[PDB]
Amino acid sequence: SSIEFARL
Amino acid sequence: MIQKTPQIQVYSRHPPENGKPNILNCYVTQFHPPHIEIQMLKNGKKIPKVEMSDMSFSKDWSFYILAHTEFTPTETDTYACRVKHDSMAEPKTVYWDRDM
Amino acid sequence: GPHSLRYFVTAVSRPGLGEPRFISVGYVDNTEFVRFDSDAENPRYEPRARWMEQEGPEYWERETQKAKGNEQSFRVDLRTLLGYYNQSKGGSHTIQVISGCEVGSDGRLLRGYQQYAYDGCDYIALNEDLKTWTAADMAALITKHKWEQAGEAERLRAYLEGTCVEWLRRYLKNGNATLLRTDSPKAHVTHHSRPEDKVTLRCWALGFYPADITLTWQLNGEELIQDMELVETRPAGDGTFQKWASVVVPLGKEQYYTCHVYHQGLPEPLTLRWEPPP
Repeated sequence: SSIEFARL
Repeated sequence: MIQKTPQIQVYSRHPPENGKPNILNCYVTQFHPPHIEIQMLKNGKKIPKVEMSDMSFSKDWSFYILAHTEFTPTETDTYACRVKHDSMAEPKTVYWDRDM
Repeated sequence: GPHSLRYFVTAVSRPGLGEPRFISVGYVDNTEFVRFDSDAENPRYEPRARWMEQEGPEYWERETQKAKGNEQSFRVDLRTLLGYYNQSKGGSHTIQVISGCEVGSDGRLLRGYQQYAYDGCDYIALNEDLKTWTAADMAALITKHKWEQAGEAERLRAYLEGTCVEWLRRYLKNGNATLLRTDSPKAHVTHHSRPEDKVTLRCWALGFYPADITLTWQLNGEELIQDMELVETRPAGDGTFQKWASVVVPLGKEQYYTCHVYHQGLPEPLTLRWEPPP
């Protein structure tokens, strides 16, 4: 399962 | 921005034999940006039915994709793959060489 | 041996053409098993490998919403980067990410990844220690400082050592049989003319899987790695791969050369020579 990405 | 020039290979799925249906491939790799235009040509004229695989990218970030079409080679018919991409001024045409 | 679970994600802005094109691809041992492409009326994660259909409709609903969530974040990120780099809203830009983990044969984490790229150039990446960040330029430093303050590195380390590994184990045991698939190459040598008193011998390896393979030419037992041409390994389009290596030799000396094919599917390396049809 993928991870929820944080914002740049 | 930064751009990578596509590398191109044109070849058949099966050993080419005159008269026997086969599949011609145009493997395009190492390009960036992802937008790219690919056409396959028969004796200089665009081939209508050309399928495209989904696009993917590799560890170095460059994209790759495979275009293919059905075809029945003959001793005299010429095939090529033409690619248009922002990294190049003009479109690049690579001809199919039976021995490669 | 060592296995991996990685997601390759891409967001491409299309000013004046519509919303950004967002794509997320999941791999297990370099084999695509799931894909989400925003270019659909109702985009959702789809299985790309048979053994994945073993998951329940709950898994896909969850993964799909998570991808839709990342699509939004990337949409915002694209705008943010236009600011960081002082770029116009009329051009197309790309954000790419490789996120994942690699484990040993014992099932434990060997190394985790979390690297970004903007327009094909490294932007920011989490170091092997999984605690510090490497920024590629001034823009990336702004991101680095935000993530350092929010403890992003800690959040990823938890995902990498926990969730990522745990799911990889689950996947590996569900597709193990398929992932271990092996297709031996079939090889043969072709003969081609050359200007004057030379000829080309080309050694073909066809229908093999996985793509990893090595082809060599030897002259009386010694490997010839100098003037030997070879093409990058390429897909046949049916799941298997192709490759060839050639050498130019003197006319009449074809029997002094031998081709060698090394592939994990073979019981032992293949040895071939030019065979003039008797």
